[PDB]
Amino acid sequence: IVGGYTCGANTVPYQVSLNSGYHFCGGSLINSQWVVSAAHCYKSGIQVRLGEDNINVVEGNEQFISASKSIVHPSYNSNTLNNDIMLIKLKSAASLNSRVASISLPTSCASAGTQCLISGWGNTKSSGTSYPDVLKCLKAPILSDSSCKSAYPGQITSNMFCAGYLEGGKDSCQGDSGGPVVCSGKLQGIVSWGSGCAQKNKPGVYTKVCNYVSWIKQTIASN
Ligand SMILES: [Ca+2]
Repeated sequence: IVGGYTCGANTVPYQVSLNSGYHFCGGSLINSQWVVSAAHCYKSGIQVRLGEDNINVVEGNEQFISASKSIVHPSYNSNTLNNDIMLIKLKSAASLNSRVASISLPTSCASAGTQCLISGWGNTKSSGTSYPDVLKCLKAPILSDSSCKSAYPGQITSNMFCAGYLEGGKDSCQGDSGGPVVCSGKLQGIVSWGSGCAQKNKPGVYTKVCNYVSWIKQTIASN
């Protein structure tokens, strides 16, 4: 996250860190046994780390639970990042409390102008590299589909939305991938891609979670 703020320990209780010996992606806890992330975060040997603030220090609220199964969206295209969404099943259920909590799926798609909270442990610089140990937060609006298409001609599908600031300076970034975009207490987006980070006229592009609810629910019900 570039140009965000320190969230505060366990203020984003649905935020997960995906760990394969190191933090490589974010994710969202959507019930006691399932995590949603980006399909581009797929790898085998995932440990899900819940209740994290400082990902380098054991602070006492963590749950570390292995993934039993990963399910990449059947139509995920790694070239276009269309349908950039994956489900991860935990080997056992997370213990839910005020610091580890599921985020609701949306019943409606969020409109342009909706303010959202994006969170992650990604790079905090637009040029060069500085990875924070503690969770960073950013409040950002959803941009009009027309702004979004103007910024990224020929790359935005109906399964993507833009959020952020066309002036630049405030964005998600590498290592925020797979993390949440929450608007009015509902998971609306997954941190998917962008051209660099926090560049002028190049906002963040997010997987449009409202399009995937039936797929998420039917997948969870049978696995
Ligand atoms: Ca920790």
